[PDB]
Amino acid sequence: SSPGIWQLDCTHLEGKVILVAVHVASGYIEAEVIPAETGQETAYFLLKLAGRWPVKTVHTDNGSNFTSTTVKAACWWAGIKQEDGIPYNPQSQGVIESMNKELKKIIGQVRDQAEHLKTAVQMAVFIHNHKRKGYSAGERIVDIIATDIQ
Amino acid sequence: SSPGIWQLDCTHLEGKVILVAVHVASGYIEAEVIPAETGQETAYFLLKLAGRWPVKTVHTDNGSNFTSTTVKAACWWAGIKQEDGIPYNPQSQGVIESMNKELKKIIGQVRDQAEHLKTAVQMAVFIHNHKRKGYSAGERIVDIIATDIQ
Amino acid sequence: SAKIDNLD
Amino acid sequence: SAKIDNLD
Ligand SMILES: [Cl-]
Ligand SMILES: [Cl-]
Repeated sequence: SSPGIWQLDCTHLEGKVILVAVHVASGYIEAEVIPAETGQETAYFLLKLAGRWPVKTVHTDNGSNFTSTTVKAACWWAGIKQEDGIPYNPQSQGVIESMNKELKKIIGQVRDQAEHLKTAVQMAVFIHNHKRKGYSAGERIVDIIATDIQ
Repeated sequence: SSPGIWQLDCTHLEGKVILVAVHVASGYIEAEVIPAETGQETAYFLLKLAGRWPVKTVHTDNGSNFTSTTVKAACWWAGIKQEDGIPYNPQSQGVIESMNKELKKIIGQVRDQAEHLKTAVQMAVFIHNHKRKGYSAGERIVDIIATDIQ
Repeated sequence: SAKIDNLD
Repeated sequence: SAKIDNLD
């Protein structure tokens, strides 16, 4: 949980795939809806993420995105160390599960305010990042990185 | 130039539209490619932005997005004060123009590494945000916001 | 249709 | 196609 470590996570709803990146130290997330998880979709999402935050290491969500040469090309381009996602720490496994269940709970709570799933997912990203638990995840991530810069 | 103030900007390339949001105080940017600039696309982009940074005020890029009730609905949802984009300060017009010129220069420099324009634009976002001019825009935005939180 | 993303 | 987004 250094300032530059992020974890990918792929969850499913409504026959679609929600890809999420988690900043491990803060719990801040970015997410998108895609029709299915491919190395090209995963590679583009990581290019987006690394232009917006200083992404040093990504633990990939599965072995297909770890092996994908398209994902390795994007991590080369953006200066990211691509790593596996093995929960050498079993708490890791549990933390991700309960984040997927929280996001799915939030999506349910907004789902009727949006025609398209992708709007509901971005509503859920906003509520997750601004929730105070005390600081929010969006507050923690800025604090952590600013501390690292200084 | 407060921590929560952003400016929208719409520029065109390859018959497509690039919508950019600029954090005024740092020059940090987020951007996307869309087929054309509608209130629904602009509204979704602002929902994305506000889930990821603490967006207090948006100066809209033109009067159609200022008037759009879909953009007003998204700024209501996400807690953003929607404002006009009038350059009461003429240095504004100029700063935006020269940003669009800088992004288009970067996009040209990378354009041959990407099949799709959207990849080139996200490469250009990454290079713009990490360029040192000495700190980068991505460093400035974190510092500013962390200073605000404290 | 009374949705944020489709006010219709 | 020798592109980052289309390695073919
Ligand atoms: Cl899939
Ligand atoms: Cl247009």
